[PDB]
Amino acid sequence: SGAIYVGNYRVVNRHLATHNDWANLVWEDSSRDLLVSSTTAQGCDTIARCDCQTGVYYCSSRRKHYPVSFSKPSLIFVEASEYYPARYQSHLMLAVGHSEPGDCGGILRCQHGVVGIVSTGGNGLVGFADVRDLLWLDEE
Ligand SMILES: Cc1cccc(N(C)C(=O)N2CC[C@H](C(N)=O)C2)c1
Ligand SMILES: [Zn+2]
Repeated sequence: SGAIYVGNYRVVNRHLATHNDWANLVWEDSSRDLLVSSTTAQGCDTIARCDCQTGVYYCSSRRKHYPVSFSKPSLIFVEASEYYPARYQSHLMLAVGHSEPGDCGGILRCQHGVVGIVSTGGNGLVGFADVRDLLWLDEE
């Protein structure tokens, strides 16, 4: 579990969105595993606006933050899970790092701010859903 809180937005994995998230929906995209809902209180996270390929992510199944090198956002094949059939997920970045199913939500960050959130993984891989292209998170 985990979310990004920027301005009056809450960014979560679409497959973990709550009823309150769907009832206060701003935007969702199944192909990216992302959903954004509105919040009453203002958040403290800042979104990175960069092309960094190194950063640090939070792994809840180890209670640790790990430095990682990650790929550029791309269209990657993902294997079936309890939440999605085997399919191509867009704007996904891969890194080598421990990950387990309930780690989705953990933040990946660089020197500029939040880069994305854990969305996939397994066998020593960890996949991140990128948010750096969502410029509208910075306003209104
Ligand atoms: C972090 C982790 C570790 C091992 C496996 C995973 N996967 C395979 C997983 O639970 N899902 C559920 C939906 C997600 C997706 N974005 O398609 C894939 C994640
Ligand atoms: Zn950066």
